[PDB]
Amino acid sequence: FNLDTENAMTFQENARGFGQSVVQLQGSRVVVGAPQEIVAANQRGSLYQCD
Amino acid sequence: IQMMQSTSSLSASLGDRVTISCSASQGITNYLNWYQQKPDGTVKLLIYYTSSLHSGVPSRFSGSGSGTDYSLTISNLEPEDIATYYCQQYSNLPWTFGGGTKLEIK
Amino acid sequence: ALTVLGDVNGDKLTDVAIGAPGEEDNRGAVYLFHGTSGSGISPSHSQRIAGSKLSPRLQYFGQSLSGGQDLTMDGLVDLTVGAQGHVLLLRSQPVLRVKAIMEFNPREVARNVFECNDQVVKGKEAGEVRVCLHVQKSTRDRLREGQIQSVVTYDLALDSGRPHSRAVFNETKNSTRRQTQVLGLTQTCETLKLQLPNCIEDPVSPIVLRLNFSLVGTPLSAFGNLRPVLAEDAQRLFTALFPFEKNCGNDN
Amino acid sequence: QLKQSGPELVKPGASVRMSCKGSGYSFTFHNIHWVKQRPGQGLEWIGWIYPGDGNTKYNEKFKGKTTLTVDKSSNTAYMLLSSLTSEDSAIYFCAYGNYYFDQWGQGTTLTVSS
Amino acid sequence: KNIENLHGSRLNDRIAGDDQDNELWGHDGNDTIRGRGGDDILRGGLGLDTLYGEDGNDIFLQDDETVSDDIDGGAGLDTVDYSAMIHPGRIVAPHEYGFGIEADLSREWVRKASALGVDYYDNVRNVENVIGTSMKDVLIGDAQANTLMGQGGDDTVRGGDGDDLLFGGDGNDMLYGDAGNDTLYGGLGDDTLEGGAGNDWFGQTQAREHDVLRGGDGVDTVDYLGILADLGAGRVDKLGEAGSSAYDTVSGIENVVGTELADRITGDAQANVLRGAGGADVLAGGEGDDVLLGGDGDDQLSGDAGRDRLYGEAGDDWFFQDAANAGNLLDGGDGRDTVDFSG
Ligand SMILES: *[C@@H]1O[C@H](CO)[C@@H](O)[C@H](O)[C@H]1NC(C)=O
Ligand SMILES: *[C@@H]1O[C@H](CO)[C@@H](O)[C@H](O)[C@H]1NC(C)=O
Ligand SMILES: *[C@@H]1O[C@H](CO)[C@@H](O)[C@H](O)[C@H]1NC(C)=O
Ligand SMILES: [Ca+2]
Ligand SMILES: [Ca+2]
Ligand SMILES: [Ca+2]
Ligand SMILES: [Ca+2]
Ligand SMILES: [Ca+2]
Ligand SMILES: [Ca+2]
Ligand SMILES: [Ca+2]
Ligand SMILES: [Ca+2]
Ligand SMILES: [Ca+2]
Ligand SMILES: [Ca+2]
Ligand SMILES: [Ca+2]
Ligand SMILES: [Ca+2]
Ligand SMILES: [Ca+2]
Ligand SMILES: [Ca+2]
Ligand SMILES: [Ca+2]
Ligand SMILES: [Ca+2]
Ligand SMILES: [Ca+2]
Ligand SMILES: [Ca+2]
Ligand SMILES: [Ca+2]
Ligand SMILES: [Ca+2]
Ligand SMILES: [Ca+2]
Ligand SMILES: [Ca+2]
Ligand SMILES: [Ca+2]
Ligand SMILES: [Ca+2]
Repeated sequence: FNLDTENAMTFQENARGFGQSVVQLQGSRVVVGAPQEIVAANQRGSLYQCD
Repeated sequence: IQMMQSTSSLSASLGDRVTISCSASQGITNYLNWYQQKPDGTVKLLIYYTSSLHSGVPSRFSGSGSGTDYSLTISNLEPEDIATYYCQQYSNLPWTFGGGTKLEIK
Repeated sequence: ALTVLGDVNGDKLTDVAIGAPGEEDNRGAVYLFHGTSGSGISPSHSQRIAGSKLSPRLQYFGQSLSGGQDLTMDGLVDLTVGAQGHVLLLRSQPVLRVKAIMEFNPREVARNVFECNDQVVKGKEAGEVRVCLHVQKSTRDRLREGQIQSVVTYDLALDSGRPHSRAVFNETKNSTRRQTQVLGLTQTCETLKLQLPNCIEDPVSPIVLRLNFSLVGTPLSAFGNLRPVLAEDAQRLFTALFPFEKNCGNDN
Repeated sequence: QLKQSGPELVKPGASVRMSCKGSGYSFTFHNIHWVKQRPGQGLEWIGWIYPGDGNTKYNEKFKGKTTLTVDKSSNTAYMLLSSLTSEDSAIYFCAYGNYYFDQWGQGTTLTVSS
Repeated sequence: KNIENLHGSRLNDRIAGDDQDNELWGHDGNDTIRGRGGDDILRGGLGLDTLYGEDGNDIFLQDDETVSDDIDGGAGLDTVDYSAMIHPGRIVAPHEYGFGIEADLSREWVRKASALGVDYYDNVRNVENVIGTSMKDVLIGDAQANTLMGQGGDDTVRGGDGDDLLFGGDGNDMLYGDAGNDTLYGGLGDDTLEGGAGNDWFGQTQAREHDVLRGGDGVDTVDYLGILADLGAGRVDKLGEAGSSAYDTVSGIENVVGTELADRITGDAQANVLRGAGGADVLAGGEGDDVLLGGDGDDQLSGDAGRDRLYGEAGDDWFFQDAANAGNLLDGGDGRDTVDFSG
């Protein structure tokens, strides 16, 4: 009953699969995976560090 | 601790307000003195701290400051205030004096 | 998807969040369940956050969850929810409770106040009631003291549940009174006179005073407009009694 | 009040001792300091001696040429200068005080020439 | 029968004592321990424990863990000891902020451990004394009289209201006395001490270290070749020689107590009571009304200005007085005391 909903900060990223996996890290940052984003040739998947 | 008195000479008329400033290379934690040397050659102590007034001096003189910047202020100059003024510290050996500022009536 | 959120409401019991990405035509929702004494989970949820109530672009809201840490540096746990193309940060809020106390002076109505008399001025009876309010905080966090302020309004009802009240307030001349004021985390007190217009011909029933309030928390500018909230189980009604003097025999 | 010796004339390379006389109160409650004043210059601190015990502290740049001595019985302080040079011609002051110099002498003139 | 101590099991236990002194250990599990009468030593061990001391002076020993505990000492002067959190082995609880423990007896919690995003607390009620850890800590008192000890590290201690007794220990510590009549001990290392409002007391040890002393409102006291103290210049030299590297910064202190060795004390323009104790001491009061006490040995007194009263006590004491001054009192005590009017 005490979770904020009117002042929620949203991270947006155009990479495919963004938001599929999420984990908190060290009390200041959150790590988000983008499994289906094509980084380069014969490469798939990327990680993001959102503050 | 090298101690600086940039203003070597000063001038003012009777009744004016005079400020003499002395600065230090590092912190002195309020451990500074002011002395007066009249033209006759005698040396006298005016304030024996940053602000503590000596016994024999009139209330005209006053001092203040903290850290590396200090100042001696004459509220209302009088015809007996012609002399050279020095700043001295006792925060670190050896104890050093200032260059001196001379006051001459306009 | 479901993760541990830690203690959110401040009752020293662990709470969980469970995700429902397929709700409202794949818009998604997040449910919150409180922990209970006895190594169990409460069978009903305490909150439901819907993606449609946040932004229309959200899809699969709640497909990934992670919690148990503080990221806002205010000492309160936070919940990260992952959606298709977005990641949201929901933040816990301070939890507040209010305790109220009422005293009368004198403790009982005097005999000469309500006795029938013909050579006296009608409606000139007297009394006093003292009302004190205290707002306290339950959760532990790293925000400084004095930042939390709230606006509290409340009702006073003399002889609630009676068609005609025996006693009325002096300033309003009726049984009801409304007042709003801003409270910190410190007790404040207020006093106000009570007046009786006519004699009481049934002194066997004490005068009853009722109090009930609503609290609104002002936002915290230093921590991203966070607002404290009232506890969902907080007592919101208080009552005190004002008995009459007895004259059982020879005025003893 | 402190009384000092009169003016002195000396040849280069010699040594001169200067006197500074006060009272029992000054030598019992205060240290004795020595200060020089070159012509057309300011004031420089030499060192102090404690009359009660004779312990001394010296300025580093005056350590070699200076020796401080005290006669507690007659309340007289002595400064010994050695290897006098043309840079040693000045007016020498004696003052008493612990951290601030309270009373100053009338000064003594030293003339190094031939 | 006739058993005073008890050690619990690895499971959940309910341990109760008697009116004698008991040492009660709960070990693993969630335990409820009551000490009842007397002075008791309660150690819950690992697990979520509830501890009571009731009447008497009780002691609670805390362990290296993140699990919270509830502590209620009841009546009497009670203490909690946190020394076992940091030990030479491997530490399980995190201290990623590097602050050891944080105590606020006004808000009734102790932050026993702290990760970057998670804070672990203990609930503490009716406990008046705290003992810190080897690392740096933050100690805060309440409206009552508290005894706060920082032990090692660079600690900060605030006594709050009342008459407190604050200890710094080894390391460079920050001690604040706040309101009341406080007693401040700095210990080893370079510390600063201020007592604030009320009449405070400082104790120094004549070692080779530099300390800063601030006496606020009220009459305050400092206690210690001997020392060379000059309150007018705001400097005290610990080993008796001016300009040394072992010195103290003094401001707002009216009374001085010397060492059993030979000391030199000079007072400022305010009213001063100067005590020299044993040894051959030199005392000067400056201006204003002052009281001088030379104690044992042969001492020399000045009483420069104002209406002063001078006591010499045992020994061959010497007095200096101005013939033009009025309103003075002298008392040589035992010995061949001499008065000098030539000053
Ligand atoms: C890896 O993914 C790319 C994506 O287009 C695909 O073309 C390629 O064949 C894949 N590699 C293998 C070994 O299947
Ligand atoms: C008290 O309760 C009544 C209904 O019982 C409600 O109308 C009123 O708004 C409440 N008081 C406040 C301050 O909300
Ligand atoms: C009582 O008086 C107050 C102030 O005049 C008014 O706001 C309130 O509506 C009144 N209540 C009733 C029931 O008339
Ligand atoms: Ca809970
Ligand atoms: Ca937060
Ligand atoms: Ca036994
Ligand atoms: Ca156990
Ligand atoms: Ca017991
Ligand atoms: Ca246990
Ligand atoms: Ca425990
Ligand atoms: Ca007990
Ligand atoms: Ca107890
Ligand atoms: Ca207690
Ligand atoms: Ca410590
Ligand atoms: Ca206290
Ligand atoms: Ca310490
Ligand atoms: Ca205090
Ligand atoms: Ca105090
Ligand atoms: Ca220390
Ligand atoms: Ca120390
Ligand atoms: Ca003071
Ligand atoms: Ca004095
Ligand atoms: Ca002594
Ligand atoms: Ca003595
Ligand atoms: Ca005096
Ligand atoms: Ca004596
Ligand atoms: Ca004697």
